Amino acid sequence: VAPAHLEVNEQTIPIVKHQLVKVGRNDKECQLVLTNPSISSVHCVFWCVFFDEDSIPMFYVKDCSLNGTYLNGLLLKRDKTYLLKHCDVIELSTRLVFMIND
Repeated sequence: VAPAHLEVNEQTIPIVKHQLVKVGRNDKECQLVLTNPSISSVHCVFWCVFFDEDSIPMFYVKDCSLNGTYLNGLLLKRDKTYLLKHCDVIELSTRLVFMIND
């Protein structure tokens, strides 16, 4: 049971400590590979932070794409960190649902 995972709309992608989870078209670099030609090579990235091992983790997404990433229907500002909440929906310009287990 990973701290959190992405449901892809299938397969789930875990989000664990000390890992940058990359979503994109480049199978040489991304943990979740999406083949739509309007998805960037690395499109958006997911990670988590623990202050200590007893901390409740916090989870983040950041867009780094050409065409944009949407969070609950709202366009993200490119390169800016956004705090995630359980069941947030990430749509790539494909639906990813962010689920917290921790």
